Amino acid sequence: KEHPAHERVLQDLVMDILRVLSTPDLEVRKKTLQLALDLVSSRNVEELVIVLKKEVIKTNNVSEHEDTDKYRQLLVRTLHSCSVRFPDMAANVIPVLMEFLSDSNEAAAADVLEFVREAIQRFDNLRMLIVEKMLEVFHAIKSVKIYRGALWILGEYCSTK
Amino acid sequence: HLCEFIEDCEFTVLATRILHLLGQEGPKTNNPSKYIRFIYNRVVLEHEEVRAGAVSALAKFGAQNEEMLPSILVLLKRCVMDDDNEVRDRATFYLNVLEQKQKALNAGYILN
Repeated sequence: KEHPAHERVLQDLVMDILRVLSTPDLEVRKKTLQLALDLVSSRNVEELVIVLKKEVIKTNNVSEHEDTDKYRQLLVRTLHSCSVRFPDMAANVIPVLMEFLSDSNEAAAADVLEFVREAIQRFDNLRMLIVEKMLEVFHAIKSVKIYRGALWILGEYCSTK
Repeated sequence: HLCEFIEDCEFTVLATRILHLLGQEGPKTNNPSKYIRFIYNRVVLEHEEVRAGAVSALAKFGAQNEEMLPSILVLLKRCVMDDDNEVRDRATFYLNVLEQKQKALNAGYILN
C-alpha cells in the first residue's frame, strides 16, 4: 500500500474480490473490511455503497448469523469512518431504518455512538426526518433500549412545538 | 461495619433502602472524611443508579454541611463530574439545577 503512488483502480477492483466474501469466513472477511476501508477517498464509494446496501440486503436474507454478525459491527465501524470524512447520503437513512429492525444492544451502542456524534455534527436536516422516522420507529416499538433512547432524544428536543 | 461489609456483602436492593435513610442523616453525625470516603465508594460501583444515590443523600447533607463542608461542598461537585449521557445528564442536570437556584435557596426548596 506503501506504493503510496497508490493507483485509483486497484482500490476499485476490491469489490470484485469482495464479492467472493459472500462465501463467508468472517475472520477473513474482517481482514478485508479493514483493508477495504482504506482506499476510499470518499469515492469509489457509491458504487460500493450501493453494493453495501446490496450487502445489506444480503445481510437480511433469512440469516442465522453467528459470524457475520460480527462482521456487521465491524462493517459499521469501517463504515463509520468514511462518513466522517464524507458527505454521505440516503444510504445512511437506511441504517437508521435497519437499526430499527434489529434487536441487540451493541448496535444501540453504535447508534448511540451516532447519537453522540451527530449531536456534534449537526448540519441537521436529515436528523429531523430521521427523528420523524424514529418517531415512527419508536411508536412502532418498546424495550429498555428504546426506553433509554427516548431519554436522550427527549433530552435533545426542538420543534413541531 | 455496614459500609465495609455491604461492600462485599453486595445486593443493590439494600443499598436503596439504606441510601434513602442515610440521605436524611448526614452531618448531624459528623466524621466527614470517612463518610465521604465511603460515599465515594458507594458511587464507585457502576450503575448510574448506584452512583446516583450518593448525590441524592447528599442534598440533605450538603445543605447542612459539616466540620469542614460548605466551601469544599461547593468545590466537590466540580471535582467529581460525569458523562455517559443520561449519566452525563445526571451530573449536568444536578448541576444545571444547581445552576438554576442560588445554591442556598436551592437547598432549601429541594430538601423539602
